[PDB]
Amino acid sequence: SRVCQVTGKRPVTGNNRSHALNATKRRFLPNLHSHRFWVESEKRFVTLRVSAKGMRVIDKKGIDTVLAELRARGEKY
Amino acid sequence: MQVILLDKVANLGSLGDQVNVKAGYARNFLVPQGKAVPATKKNIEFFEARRAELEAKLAEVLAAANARAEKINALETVTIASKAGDEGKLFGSIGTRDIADAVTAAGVEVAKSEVRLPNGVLRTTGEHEVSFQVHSEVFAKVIVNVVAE
RNA sequence: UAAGGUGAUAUGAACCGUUAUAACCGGCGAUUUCCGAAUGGGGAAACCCAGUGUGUUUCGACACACUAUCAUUAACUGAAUCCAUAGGUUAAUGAGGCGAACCGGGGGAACUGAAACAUCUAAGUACCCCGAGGAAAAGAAAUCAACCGAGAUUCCCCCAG
RNA sequence: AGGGUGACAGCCCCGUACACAAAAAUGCACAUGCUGUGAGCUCGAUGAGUAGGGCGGGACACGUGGUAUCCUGUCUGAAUA
RNA sequence: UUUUGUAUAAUGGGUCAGCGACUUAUAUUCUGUAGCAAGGUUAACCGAAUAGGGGAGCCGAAGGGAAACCGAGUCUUAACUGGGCGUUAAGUUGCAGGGUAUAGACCCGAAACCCGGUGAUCUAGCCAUGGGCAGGUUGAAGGUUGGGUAACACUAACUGGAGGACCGAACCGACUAAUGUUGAAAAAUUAGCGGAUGACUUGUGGCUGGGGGUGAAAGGCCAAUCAAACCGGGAGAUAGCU
RNA sequence: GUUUAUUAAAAACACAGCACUGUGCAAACACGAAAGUGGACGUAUACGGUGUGACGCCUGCCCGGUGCCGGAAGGUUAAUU
RNA sequence: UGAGCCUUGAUGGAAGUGUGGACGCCAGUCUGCAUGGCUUUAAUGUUUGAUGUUCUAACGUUGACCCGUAAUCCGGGUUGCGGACAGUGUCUGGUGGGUAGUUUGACUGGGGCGGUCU
RNA sequence: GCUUGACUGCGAGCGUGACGGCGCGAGCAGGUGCGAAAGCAGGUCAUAGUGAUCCGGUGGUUCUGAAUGGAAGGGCCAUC
Ligand SMILES: [Mg+2]
Ligand SMILES: [Mg+2]
Ligand SMILES: [Mg+2]
Ligand SMILES: [Mg+2]
Ligand SMILES: [Mg+2]
Ligand SMILES: [Mg+2]
Ligand SMILES: [Mg+2]
Ligand SMILES: [Mg+2]
Ligand SMILES: [Mg+2]
Ligand SMILES: [Mg+2]
Ligand SMILES: [Mg+2]
Ligand SMILES: [Mg+2]
Ligand SMILES: [Mg+2]
Ligand SMILES: [Mg+2]
Ligand SMILES: [Mg+2]
Ligand SMILES: [Mg+2]
Ligand SMILES: [Mg+2]
Ligand SMILES: [Mg+2]
Ligand SMILES: [Mg+2]
Ligand SMILES: [Mg+2]
Ligand SMILES: [Mg+2]
Ligand SMILES: [Mg+2]
Ligand SMILES: [Mg+2]
Ligand SMILES: [Mg+2]
Ligand SMILES: [Mg+2]
Ligand SMILES: [Mg+2]
Repeated sequence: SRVCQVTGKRPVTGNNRSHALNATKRRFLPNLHSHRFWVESEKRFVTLRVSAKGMRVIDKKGIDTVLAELRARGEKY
Repeated sequence: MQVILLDKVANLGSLGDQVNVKAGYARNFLVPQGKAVPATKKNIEFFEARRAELEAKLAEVLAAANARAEKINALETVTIASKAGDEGKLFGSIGTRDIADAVTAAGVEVAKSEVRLPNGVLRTTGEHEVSFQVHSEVFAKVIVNVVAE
């Protein structure tokens, strides 16, 4: 499930569009990566499957806060 | 990515300065490895409140006994002296506890030789005023009265 | 409620009943095999095979009840790694499947029309997928107006082919 | 109104108009108890990887147009009455 | 019925009964008719419900100009002797009808295109595990032994028992003919025929699913069909043809 | 040997043999949006693709065209800036 | 290592016994080396891009081991090998009958070929 | 020889087309050339020498211009 654990980003659909303007179904999908984040608050490595962006979100908000959600929302981690 | 530092840390570090560091270096090494922290603003004060409650706080709490010599500005009672010799001139020296024998009942009592003037300590008249070790900065002022017996 | 009654093809038999337990109607309860979500395990549905606790003047064995999975919670346990975490057992709640349309969402055609055809259309239709209610959805302005003023959402008629 | 009864029935039967009914289980209303639950005032605070932007798409009757508005896969990224 | 034309040897119909094709909705115009008339008329909704209320609004009484704008005129042009379009005819709302527009739009009919299911009980290929091949030939390697060589070579008997080896039943195929062809049979019967220890043959079960499979490759096979299976659906696809 | 089950059994397919070509192993290749898997529990005396088609004697010239292989100058050339 | 800024030596405590580099108006004199009673020049500290080594700490491991776990999955952990490569998202140029949707006129003494089309 | 009538605005009234359209035209207004003048000239003896609509470009023009003033874009005349 190409799905960003932090941000909710899943794949989306659109068209392609030639010069001839031809519509053809396509998919956009999240730049996902799955990373080993160091918590320390847990002295452990939680490894989330993330989108660069999710990563930025973590880099901002803060890991302990992100992990806050998910748990807050039932998710594993 | 900005973040402020904890430990030294090369090409930037400074026990708490404000550096701007490449994304990865930080979320991958600087932290989750204690050596810095997201400049979360909540922090730029959290770690500036130091640069105030310190570098202007405990650098002023250094002035609580000016020159240490406060009310010793009228010379001290000459209990004994510091010695003499050579029938007129001088000859005998100050033991590793003998410039107190005179000022030997004023402030507090101690006994060590933080020698300050690495000379043969001039032998002449008697009453001099240099400084001696009173701390990491200031000094002191008193005199010396010989004994005629 | 009652003087008639034991559904029908479908008689007959043997019976029930007539002033209140015949029958008949309705409220509430009892019982409710097996299969089926099917849930002890299995399985070619309605069959096969267990385990654990129970129970028998005949306490072999054969009856009765529990034992699926998943989630939340708790208790007891408990690794690499000593603390922890993971893991494991148990217990209590809950879910699970079914089924009209209407509803919200994920995805989403082609014939066809353009008197061919690719932009365009058919259409966000058909269809598949998930979810929910009695309705759903939406909703109390970073809305419109236009220098006057309106004052959420929904629905209808005009505006206007 | 209607239906039936040996042919077409207001008065033969069942009904209809009308007026009546529940030991029970339930629905909705109110009035009350229970556990909750928070009410009013004063002083505050006022939604950031967000708005905006590049790219690619999508949605707006609007087919990138001179094209506002909205959503966002990708890269970025404010002000703070 | 179609045709320039059909007794026509061109189409359709064995016959009778029943059924079977220009419809409905909303717009829009015209005609007929009715009402009111420089006016006609209400929609939603309200309702005292076919009344009444509601005149939002629509159409009409004013055009010209792209427009600003002007206005019984106006536009053209600097302006037109002038030119064009206008001013001189009554609308409007029901009701019935004739056309059109959107809708399956008079009825029936494709070959197909798209979506979602069902199918390897026929067949193709593969996997697992099992079964089957009467009878009769040929007689490879190798081996023993004699003969033979300086020793090998070589040679004779014997022994052995290979092979997509031979002949031929079962079994598997299907080259020719005849019959049959409203069949005994939706692919056979009868006489002949190729293989028959193998790239053999066959039972049970399993796997591969539709632009997909499988194919010793014919476009072959995938349940009597296959240049794209069957079923349901889009669906009354479309049919300028009959 | 195979084949057009049902008008073609052949000179078509296949075959051992041969050649070219790709592949250093998490191979190439192939089913698959992926995970997983075949190749292969193999490893260049192997694996795939293509052609030829026992065996004998043999397989000449042509690299312009098309296809493919190699080329660290120059010209031309995308997003981006 | 291309270019900017900061600077300490160039354009804008005397005389004599002694030295590397040179547009030196063509024949100088210097720019420094020793001594002796805002614009044309060399290296530092830098700031900023390019190239190159190596590191480890993202990330890969279809090497070995530990545990969950009597397990050819998975997860965690340790170790080894790699390593900011590879790979993957977004954008972009090329290739791309592998797949797709289609087009490929009429007239015509039948059609096609030829011819013709205002 | 002198010139720019290969002029601008229009146009009674004809032709010829299903239509889109094409064609001929004296005359009026402004302005111009030639000629002493009467006068002739809105191309070429005539009849071929061509391409609708869309979209877009260029010049001109306040006609329009989504709160207002502007602007963008649209219209109109010329033209590609
Ligand atoms: Mg069971
Ligand atoms: Mg079961
Ligand atoms: Mg089509
Ligand atoms: Mg069409
Ligand atoms: Mg609700
Ligand atoms: Mg106001
Ligand atoms: Mg706010
Ligand atoms: Mg005829
Ligand atoms: Mg006749
Ligand atoms: Mg006839
Ligand atoms: Mg044989
Ligand atoms: Mg034989
Ligand atoms: Mg036979
Ligand atoms: Mg089978
Ligand atoms: Mg068949
Ligand atoms: Mg079908
Ligand atoms: Mg349809
Ligand atoms: Mg049809
Ligand atoms: Mg043969
Ligand atoms: Mg055949
Ligand atoms: Mg044959
Ligand atoms: Mg090979
Ligand atoms: Mg051949
Ligand atoms: Mg040959
Ligand atoms: Mg094609
Ligand atoms: Mg033709």
